[PDB]
Amino acid sequence: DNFNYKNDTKIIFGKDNYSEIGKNIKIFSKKTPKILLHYEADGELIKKLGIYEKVISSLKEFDIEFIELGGVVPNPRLSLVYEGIKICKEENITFILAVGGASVIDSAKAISLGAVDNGDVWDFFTAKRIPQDTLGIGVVLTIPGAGSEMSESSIITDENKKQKAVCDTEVNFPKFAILNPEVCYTIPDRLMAAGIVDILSHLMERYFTKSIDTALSDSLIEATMKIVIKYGPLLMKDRKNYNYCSQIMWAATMAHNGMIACGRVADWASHRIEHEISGIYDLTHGIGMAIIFPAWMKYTKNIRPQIFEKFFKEVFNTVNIDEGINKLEEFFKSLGINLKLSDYGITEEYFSLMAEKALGNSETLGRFMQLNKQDIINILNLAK
Amino acid sequence: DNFNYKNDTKIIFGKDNYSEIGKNIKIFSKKTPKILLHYEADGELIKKLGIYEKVISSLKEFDIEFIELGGVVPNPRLSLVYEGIKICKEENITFILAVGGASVIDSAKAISLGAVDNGDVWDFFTAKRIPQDTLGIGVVLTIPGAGSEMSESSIITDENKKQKAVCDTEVNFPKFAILNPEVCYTIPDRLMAAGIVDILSHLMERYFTKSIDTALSDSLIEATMKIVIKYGPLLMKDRKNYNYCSQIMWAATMAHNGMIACGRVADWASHRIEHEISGIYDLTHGIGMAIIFPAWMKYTKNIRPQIFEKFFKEVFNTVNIDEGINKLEEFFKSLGINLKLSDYGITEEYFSLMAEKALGNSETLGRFMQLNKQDIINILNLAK
Ligand SMILES: Nc1ncnc2c1ncn2[C@@H]1O[C@H](COP(=O)(O)OP(=O)(O)O)[C@@H](O)[C@H]1O
Ligand SMILES: Nc1ncnc2c1ncn2[C@@H]1O[C@H](COP(=O)(O)OP(=O)(O)O)[C@@H](O)[C@H]1O
Ligand SMILES: [Co+2]
Ligand SMILES: [Co+2]
Repeated sequence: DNFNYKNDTKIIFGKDNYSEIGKNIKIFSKKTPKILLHYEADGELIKKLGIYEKVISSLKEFDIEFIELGGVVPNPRLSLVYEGIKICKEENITFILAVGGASVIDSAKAISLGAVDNGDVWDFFTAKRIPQDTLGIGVVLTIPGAGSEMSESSIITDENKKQKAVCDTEVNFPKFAILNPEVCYTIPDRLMAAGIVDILSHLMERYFTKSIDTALSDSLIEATMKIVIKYGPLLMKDRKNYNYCSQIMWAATMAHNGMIACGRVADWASHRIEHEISGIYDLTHGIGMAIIFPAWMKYTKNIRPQIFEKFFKEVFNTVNIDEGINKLEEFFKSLGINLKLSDYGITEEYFSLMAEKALGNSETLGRFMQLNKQDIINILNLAK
Repeated sequence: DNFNYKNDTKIIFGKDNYSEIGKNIKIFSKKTPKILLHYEADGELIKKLGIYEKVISSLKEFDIEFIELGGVVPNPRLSLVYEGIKICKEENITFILAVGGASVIDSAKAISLGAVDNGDVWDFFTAKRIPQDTLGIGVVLTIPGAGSEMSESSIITDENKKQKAVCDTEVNFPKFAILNPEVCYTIPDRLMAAGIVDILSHLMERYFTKSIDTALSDSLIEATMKIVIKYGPLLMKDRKNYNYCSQIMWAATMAHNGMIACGRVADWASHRIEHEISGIYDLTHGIGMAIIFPAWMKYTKNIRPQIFEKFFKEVFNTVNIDEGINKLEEFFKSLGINLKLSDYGITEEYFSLMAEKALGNSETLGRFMQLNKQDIINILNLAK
């Protein structure tokens, strides 16, 4: 149980602080700054919300020249990275400002890698070369999910060969990330509820571990989980409450922090199972993790029952696993989320297909408990 | 309640990992590495403990040339910094390895500033110039206190003018810090108990705040505090227990982390009062904070009684402040620590003197509650 931790992304947390876009662009750009403004599609969202205005007002206030590059698709495309790299070498951009979510942050990270490289940037995703430098980006985050605003990962899909790939390296760390909980206000209900489930799930996947001697870490993960459980329902019924949004958005940031997960072994069983439901049905990730995770917990309740006793004691105030599992189901339901796959017209038709696709070329799946094709179908039956 | 957070010190946490001294020296040194080895006095301690051996074995295994510079005094002296700066410019040192505690880390940080500067490094402590670069240091921490192994501060005392000063800047951040809980084993009992109090106190000084809307942050600070309260007594009676030492040493690291204190206003009333007791008597910091903090809490129990209710509920399982205060006194006593100043032959003789020296040129002192000369004497009377 040894671990390393590094994370140098500067966090700018709060509201009415839109000057720090430019103030921080100057702190991390070479000499005279000339930035590239990255956003999804044609700024429809960020301009609708007023993020576009407040951004330009910050660059102007700081005399920061800038070009705009738009047109990100949810799974961002290497053809657009190739474009941004061209403009950054052509127009001498010294810094990229990602305004959006992980789809445009990942483009920002990919463009920032090849703007400084003299070769193909796909060599950095297909494991040919290990990038040693990046131009540098700052993020203006619009939705508190995934955590790409402080990760070292970038996920680009090359459509011409259809192979999606990633690149994990310490140079991908955004130089700063602007974190205003107000951006939560405009998010649609079902999207925000699923985002709450994503935070809790990210915490649970590291919490439920066969690792030992992790008491401080247990507490910190419990404390964050507990906050998501108290404030998640409140934010859902009072969507413009800055307090409620500060807790949830700060919980999500912490959820992506390996100071509180101290090299404890995460289990991705639920993620993988959910992935396959989402590959065949049009179902949002967070909603699928509210349906799958309680089923997975039921199936794995015998592995380490004490760590299940602990979870429901510290988080739901009950040493009864069954009562605690139903409380967690009730919590999901209080977010608007129906708890069964039948509810979403999903039938047992492809349970078998999804189980084999989950497993791929392996016999079992998971770390907390090793799950084979039938195990995975039993879990999908618990969730029907 | 907006805040910023940056911290890029790489944490290497664990044991039987002494290769990472050299492995990490190579990761952060320019081209060919030639390091300076910094330690207190003549390596008596670190060599006695076997840290010296295991270090040299790592530099050799990695072909790392190195000179040794010793002779740190607990309050490190600018005359020695001046020496180390000379050797770093003379002998072309590309990196400093601080092996010790905050006394030698602060020398390491000061030497690392002027090895790269073309002027006097005291200009960086006396607020004349703001350093913009540092050579770079890695720490091998021997005692989990103060947190200098991940701070941006360096505290040097110039003895020829007797003025002590500090320099706070993002370049002071160690490039890495080696954190092995085993180094806790050899620490004397009273020194380790006081170090446990220092962690709890660092957490309490930020916890007890007039700031509002800090629920997630409250939980994280509570979780850490609670761990210090559970494991601190156990580590005291089982000094070679790696688990117990991992929790406490990881609690101390987290205690110095502003991810869990989200720009909440800290109060230094207890620190300042304790400082003056320690200025007149030969009394260790941690012991003085076990005597002062319960007195300060008694005196300030009426400011924000709900945040006192909360503290003792989440940390001691009681909504009674009095019962909770006595529990905290009992906790200190379970660390070997006597709870009164009379016990240490300290009398009311200089309560008046210490109160004026605490206050300096100000009328009151503290943020949670503004404390004037008589307030401070009342608190010293509670602690007699
Ligand atoms: N502040 C916001 N308000 C409303 N909708 C948003 C906001 N931020 C993102 N979205 C929406 O969420 C959808 C998908 O989220 P995305 O931006 O890809 O972030 P992530 O990849 O982190 O989930 C987008 O179609 C976008 O319309
Ligand atoms: N691992 C250790 N084992 C025993 N004693 C230690 C250890 N590390 C430091 N000390 C002792 O603690 C005393 C003061 O601590 P110091 O090294 O100045 O660290 P800090 O300044 O962080 O408290 C020193 O005299 C030293 O003898
Ligand atoms: Co997940
Ligand atoms: Co203190």
